[PDB]
Amino acid sequence: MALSDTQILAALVVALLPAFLAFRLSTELYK
Amino acid sequence: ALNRGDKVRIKRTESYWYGDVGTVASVEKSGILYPVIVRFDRVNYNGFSGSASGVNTNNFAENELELVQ
Amino acid sequence: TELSGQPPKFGGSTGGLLSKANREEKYAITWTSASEQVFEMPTGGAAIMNEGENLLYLARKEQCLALGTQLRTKFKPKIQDYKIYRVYPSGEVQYLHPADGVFPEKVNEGREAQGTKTRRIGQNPEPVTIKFSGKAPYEV
Amino acid sequence: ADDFANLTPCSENPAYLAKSKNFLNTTNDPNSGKIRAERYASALCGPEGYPHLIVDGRFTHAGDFLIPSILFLYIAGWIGWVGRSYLIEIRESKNPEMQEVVINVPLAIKKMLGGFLWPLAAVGEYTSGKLVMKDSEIPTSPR
Amino acid sequence: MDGLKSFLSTAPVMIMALLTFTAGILIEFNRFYPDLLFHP
Amino acid sequence: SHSVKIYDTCIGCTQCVRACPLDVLEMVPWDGCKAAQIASSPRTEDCVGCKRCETACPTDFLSIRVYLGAETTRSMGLAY
Amino acid sequence: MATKFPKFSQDLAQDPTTRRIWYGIATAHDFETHDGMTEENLYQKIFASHFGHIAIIFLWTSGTLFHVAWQGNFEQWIKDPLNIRPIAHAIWDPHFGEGAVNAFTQAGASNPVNIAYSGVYHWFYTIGMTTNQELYSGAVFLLVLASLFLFAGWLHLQPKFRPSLAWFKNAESRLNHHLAGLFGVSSLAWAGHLVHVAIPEARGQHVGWDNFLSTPPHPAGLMPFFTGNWGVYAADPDTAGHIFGTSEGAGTAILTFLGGFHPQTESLWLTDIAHHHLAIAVIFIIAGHMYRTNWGIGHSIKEILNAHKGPLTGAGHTNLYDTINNSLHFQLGLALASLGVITSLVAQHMYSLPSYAFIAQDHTTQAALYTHHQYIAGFLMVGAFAHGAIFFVRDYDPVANKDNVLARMLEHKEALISHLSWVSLFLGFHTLGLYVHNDVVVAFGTPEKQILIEPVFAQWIQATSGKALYGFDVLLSNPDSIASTTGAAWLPGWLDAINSGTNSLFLTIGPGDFLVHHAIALGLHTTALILIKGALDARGSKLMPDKKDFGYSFPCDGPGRGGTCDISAWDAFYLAMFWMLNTLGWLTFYWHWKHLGVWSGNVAQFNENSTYLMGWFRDYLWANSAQLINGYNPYGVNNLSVWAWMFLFGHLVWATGFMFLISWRGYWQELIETIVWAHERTPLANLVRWKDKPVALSIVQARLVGLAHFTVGYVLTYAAFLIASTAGKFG
Amino acid sequence: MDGSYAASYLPWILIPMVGWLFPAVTMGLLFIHIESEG
Ligand code: CLA
Ligand code: CLA
Ligand code: CLA
Ligand SMILES: CCCCCCCCCCCCCCCC(=O)OC[C@H](COP(=O)(O)OC[C@@H](O)CO)OC(=O)CCCCCCCCCCCCCCC
Ligand SMILES: CCCCCCCCCCCCCCCC(=O)OC[C@H](COP(=O)(O)OC[C@@H](O)CO)OC(=O)CCCCCCCCCCCCCCC
Ligand SMILES: CC1=C(/C=C/C(C)=C\C=C\C(C)=C\C=C\C=C(C)\C=C\C=C(C)\C=C\C2=C(C)C(=O)CCC2(C)C)C(C)(C)CCC1
Ligand SMILES: CC1=C(/C=C/C(C)=C\C=C/C(C)=C\C=C\C=C(C)\C=C\C=C(C)\C=C\C2=C(C)CCCC2(C)C)C(C)(C)CCC1
Ligand SMILES: CC1=C(/C=C/C(C)=C\C=C\C(C)=C\C=C\C=C(C)\C=C/C=C(C)/C=C/C2=C(C)CCCC2(C)C)C(C)(C)CCC1
Ligand code: SF4
Ligand code: SF4
Ligand SMILES: [Ca+2]
Ligand SMILES: [Cl-]
Repeated sequence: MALSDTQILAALVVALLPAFLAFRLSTELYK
Repeated sequence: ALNRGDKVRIKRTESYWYGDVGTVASVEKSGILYPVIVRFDRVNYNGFSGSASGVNTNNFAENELELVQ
Repeated sequence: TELSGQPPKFGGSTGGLLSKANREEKYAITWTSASEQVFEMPTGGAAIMNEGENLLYLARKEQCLALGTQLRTKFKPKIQDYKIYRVYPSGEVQYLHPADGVFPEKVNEGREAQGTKTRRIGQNPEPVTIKFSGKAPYEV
Repeated sequence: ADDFANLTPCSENPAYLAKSKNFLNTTNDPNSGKIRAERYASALCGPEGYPHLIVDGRFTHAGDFLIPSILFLYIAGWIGWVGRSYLIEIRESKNPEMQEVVINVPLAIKKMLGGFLWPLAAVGEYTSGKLVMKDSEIPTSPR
Repeated sequence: MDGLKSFLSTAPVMIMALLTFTAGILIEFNRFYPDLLFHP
Repeated sequence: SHSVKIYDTCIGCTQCVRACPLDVLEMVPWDGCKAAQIASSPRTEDCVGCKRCETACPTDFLSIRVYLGAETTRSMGLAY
Repeated sequence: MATKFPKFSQDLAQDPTTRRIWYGIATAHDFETHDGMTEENLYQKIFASHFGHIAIIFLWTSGTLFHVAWQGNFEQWIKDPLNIRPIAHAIWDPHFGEGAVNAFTQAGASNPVNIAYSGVYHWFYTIGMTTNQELYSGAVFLLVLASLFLFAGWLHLQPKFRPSLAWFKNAESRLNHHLAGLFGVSSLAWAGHLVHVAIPEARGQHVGWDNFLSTPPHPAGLMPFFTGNWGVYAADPDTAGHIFGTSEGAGTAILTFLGGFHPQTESLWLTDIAHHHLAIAVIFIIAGHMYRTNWGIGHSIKEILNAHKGPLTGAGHTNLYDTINNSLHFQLGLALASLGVITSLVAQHMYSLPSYAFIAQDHTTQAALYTHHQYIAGFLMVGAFAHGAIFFVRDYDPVANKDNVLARMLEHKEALISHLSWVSLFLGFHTLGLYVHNDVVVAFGTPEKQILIEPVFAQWIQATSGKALYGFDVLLSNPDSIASTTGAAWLPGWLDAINSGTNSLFLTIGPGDFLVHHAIALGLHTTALILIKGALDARGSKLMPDKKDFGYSFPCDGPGRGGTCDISAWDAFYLAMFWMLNTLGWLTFYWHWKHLGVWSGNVAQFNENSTYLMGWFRDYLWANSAQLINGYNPYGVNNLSVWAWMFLFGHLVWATGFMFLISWRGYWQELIETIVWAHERTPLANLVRWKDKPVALSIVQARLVGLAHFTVGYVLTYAAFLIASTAGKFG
Repeated sequence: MDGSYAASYLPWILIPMVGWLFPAVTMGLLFIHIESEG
């Protein structure tokens, strides 16, 4: 098929999680 | 104990003539840490870039010399 | 105290002091001259030193020392009484050269020995033996 | 029997024959192309028509590499040995350096002429001479 | 004089002389016996 | 700033002090060589790192060594 | 006073110039030199950095999968893989004009798009993925995987979960878990995936998360694996007429070993791949039981290394456990050398024995893969030798390693360096002489006097693997040989694939291959000579007998003692980079010209013209460029516009690197001083003043920047040429 | 510029954001951090 319109803008919310965790890891490694 | 004319090998590791052979020119009196004057045939590296030769004399100690003849 | 001497006769140049002299630091060279002479400016071009006392402000210490070497190596009556100071924006003056009134080329009593290692060059400690410290072979 | 099945002798290769019919004259000899076409028909050729050389080591192709190798080894040993013995004899002339810049012509020629026996003098110096030097008597750098 | 011979015996003169002599040797060898790719 | 160290292989020929363009080095009394003197580096904060003192040194490998460290206005040789 | 950044270096934070900025970026990862670094904190920070890096790899892979699913034609590509070109992702660039839009609406796309060139389509297809939703769920799951590793890296920096130094220095247990668990169990799981999904999907049997528990991959269950009759699993392998994705020619086998190539896809059989993975899994699990941990039984690396004494060597390998286990540069250099070797190995084995369906036909993707992985391998090798030199500078202990192998390697370093010099001079002298002879011979209208020497040894090696073209009849090329009459199920397919001149397996070589392999030998010898001379003199030489006191990277030691430019081991790395790039250039030139000849069937051009260098100059470089340099011209734009523009971009970057490489600092510092004067004296601009004093780039920084531009340009321009030529010719 | 793929409005605003807003913000933050304290 073709990827759903609602499907493309659903992976971005899931990507918000590794974004938060990479932010946390960066800030912790800066210490 | 070394005298003038003593062919000797340098043991200073960092020396340019470490393993090379040099002839003793004079030994300064006691007190000095490196009195044994050794002249060499192969000039070292001293001199500004592009210069001709180098220095062919240096002062060592008795402990830094191995005696030949 | 207060540095004295007439400024050398100079028409000006673009190589002199910049904002550093007033924001950060500056340097001064004083010297007495047996006659009105022409010398070379470390910042480019020729200048005329007055007979008597001369005070000149320069941006860097190496410039004053270059002027001193020129005074002591390029003139018939060698100028060697020159003094080099460091001036701060608060007007403070720190005497610099020659440190103890005697040139550092020749030995003089009263001087301590700093940076002197009792060992040989090739007797420095191996770096692995001092690793994870804030020191280098030439510091311990 | 069927070794080197990818190659065929230049005489049996048609491309080589066609090209050798029009080989170019090298020197003033108008038969230089003809004699080259006759000399290269001996070796093995490829599909294009140019000869391939075989350094496999077999003595059927001993001229492809073995004989030039032997010749160059002899001549280069000659050069190296005469130069080395010239430098060593120079070593004992009080001023060796300016004789290394300004070439002592008679000594150099005497060393050069007596170079046809380099492969024997080499083992002569190796057996109990000065060819190889002890490591501890050679200047080195810090480790 | 002696200095003329010493000049004729310098490093560049001797090296160019030997190079020219060897050049002549090889050029004549390939002139009379050319296209010697391999030994029969 | 840069570090300028002096070692016991010093012969006291005063050449490195004469070669210094920023008055970093001094000749202090010593008792380890004939000249009865040794080199010192009191004014290291004015060292730029031009290695001239090493260039003018005669000992087999230098007795005076310059190690380039934290750069500043004085070490970078800035007139601005 | 302090300028805060960088927090890990007050010597930099108190720099009042722009250097403070640059060096702050250049020394951030060098944790060993951070102010007050301890070994334990070093290891823990490295652990968290590893976690972050694994998350980054997972995120990049998820990006590949997601963009292929979203903006690709994977499902359309499966319908006709040999004609439909795979697309990486769509373009969205406001700079584009109508010509560019029309040129990049390609491969049956309704919008501008770039066509994929990494062979990831063939990968995903041979793996068993057949829809877009599978790629999508994979991308999302990999997002979650990156999240897991990011949280793990965050957790391992907390005082409640910080691994201690002794835990990091447990070599035995780590080797056990990596050999048995990381390597073996993973190849086991990949074999299980190939058996359950890849092979059934190759035969038209859909296996997803909705049915994999119900349908067994073999008509027999696990009892033939349980009992011992494993030949049940060989059953009826896929016939030589199996069409991929369908049931025609399909069988029930899950573990075979017929060797050769799938007749349609022209790749290795999936059953043989899964069988290979199973065998390697067993081997690795066996390996992962060698070193003791907490049950007394097992080996200790230190005792094994200590036991290997000897007469002529001396101390042998004594104390090498502590030598390698306490130096991270040693471990990193070992890892980098091994990984570069095996990356070059992957490159050599993927073009010759491909493993993804229909990727042998996609010539551009294969060229790009070979070039990419050979470049990665070159970088890894240079880095390995750099870290060896760094170990010598920072971590080498002469008393704990006295008279051992390391100390002896250092003790005769002059012999090693001088003999590398001899072999390099030898190779270069003679290879360049032969090339120039061939050039001068072809030039004068007498191409018959070229020195063509047959690569006899390598042709003989090919024959030992069953190659009968050269008529060697040796070992597996001889049917009467013992090695050829053993009854091995892999002999027929192997001989059929190696004796059919239709693929890329053991390509026929002429004298040109001989010449270029000697060029490759020169390149390797010279690059390794640079690197080894740098590592062995890193601790010192006769110019700097105390070079270890100054560190791995320093500008120089001044003009004194004759001049000391490029003295440090870092300068040896920077020198060796040029020769490594040149070696990879020779590699890729040879590979690409020979493969273009092979793909066009006109191998005569390469076999007849690769002997003289003008052949390479006009028949390879000049010729295959004709398409590229017309991606845009006074007449319009085709699909090679980006590649031509990037070709010229790489040229520009390369020359800009030349700029930093030839001209050295002081000139620029004086120029910058005049510009500073200008700014301080120009009105209105005097309202503004710099926070950091402008200064010229440092010497080492200038080498690094010139080399960075050189390498960027090298890679980009050669990639543009490779892609554009192979894609406009279609092989 | 267009796109038959779903959510083709996303690159419309996402390309300027990755190319203008994100770089300006990151460069401004890093510039303030470089020149902090004094
Ligand atoms: C079985 C238990 C186990 C397992 C699963 C792991 C797993 C891992 N450890 Mg760990 N560890 C363990 C126990 C274990 N550890 C123990 C007991 C100790 C000692 C007490 C350690 C201490 C330790 C340290 C200190 C570190 C690790 C690190 C790592 C990671 C290695 C780097 C990496 O991710 O690349 C993955 C590598 C592979 C998958 C192997 C690939 C095989 C090679 C490369 C060839 C490739 C084959 C194939 C063709 C490739 C596929 C290509 C594809 C595109 C088609 C890895 C995921 C490192 C890390 O990253 O920290 C998180 C690290 O620093 N471990
Ligand atoms: C085409 C460019 C080029 C050439 C010819 C060379 C040449 C050489 N490099 Mg080099 N290199 C290059 C590029 C080049 N480099 C670049 C861009 C870099 C980065 C800066 C380096 C950095 C580098 C390093 C770090 C090292 C070398 C080394 C070497 C030498 C190794 C010996 C060899 O390879 O075989 C043999 C030699 C050749 C093929 C070239 C000479 C052949 C000539 C044509 C012979 C004829 C001489 C001629 C007749 C003399 C008379 C001339 C007269 C008319 C005036 C060699 C002489 C290594 C070395 O020194 O090995 C010991 C070494 O360590 N190179
Ligand atoms: C490293 C992986 C990666 C890469 C290289 C790309 C590449 C690209 N993407 Mg994509 N994207 C990715 C992952 C990736 N994507 C993932 C996982 C998703 C689903 C969440 C998306 C969803 C997405 C959308 C909706 C769009 C793009 C678009 C684009 C293009 C412009 C960038 C942009 O505007 O969007 C920015 C990207 C995001 C907002 C998603 C975040 C990317 C991942 C989750 C994080 C990557 C972090 C990684 C470590 C890189 C850090 C930098 C590095 C130096 C450490 C570009 C070619 C645009 C396009 O279609 O071009 C025409 C666009 O419309 N991407
Ligand atoms: C297409 C033509 C190519 C044009 C390129 C021009 C290059 C210009 C380079 C600038 C420097 C030139 C000035 C050199 C003068 C100069 O000072 O150069 C710079 C360099 C100086 O080095 P130093 O600073 O260390 O020298 C100081 C010493 O005097 C110490 O006392 O000298 C050398 O290069 C030595 C190499 C000589 C090479 C000897 C070979 C002799 C060749 C014989 C044949 C001559 C040709 C005949 C005519 C056909
Ligand atoms: C094929 C590569 C093309 C040329 C590359 C250069 C080759 C180097 C050969 C030069 C002569 C070496 C001088 C040895 C100097 C020497 O004899 O040392 C003395 C040493 C005596 O060792 P021990 O009896 O003490 O052995 C006990 C050990 O446990 C401790 O080292 O001899 C040997 O180790 C055995 C033969 C030397 C093996 C040298 C390895 C050289 C590598 C050759 C290729 C390795 C391939 C490995 C594949 C698994
Ligand atoms: C109860 C239990 C058992 C039953 C287990 C059952 C019932 C199922 C086992 C399932 C397993 C063990 C699944 C393993 C799955 C791993 C998967 C699915 C994927 C890993 C993928 C990675 C890491 C990255 C993949 C990538 C992505 C995502 C792509 O899309 C492209 C390729 C690549 C880039 C590689 C048995 C009786 C057996 C033993 C006794 C215990
Ligand atoms: C034949 C053959 C071949 C080859 C083989 C081989 C591999 C060989 C080798 C060899 C070797 C492995 C060697 C080594 C060695 C060592 C040494 C050590 C030597 C040298 C020495 C010396 C001591 C010298 C001296 C001299 C002289 C005598 C003369 C000149 C001068 C000089 C001084 C140089 C080929 C395949 C190609 C082809 C076929 C067969
Ligand atoms: C500097 C240094 C370092 C580094 C080093 C390096 C970098 C090295 C290298 C290198 C390399 C990278 C090497 C490799 C090699 C090789 C080998 C090891 C071989 C193998 C072999 C064999 C034995 C094979 C066999 C076979 C064949 C022939 C075919 C068929 C199959 C078989 C298997 C049978 C370190 C850190 C460590 C330490 C410190 C110092
Ligand atoms: S130049 Fe060297 S030996 Fe002479 S005084 Fe200075 S440090 Fe001592
Ligand atoms: S590096 Fe320059 S300024 Fe510093 S002590 Fe040596 S000569 Fe003087
Ligand atoms: Ca499926
Ligand atoms: Cl154009």
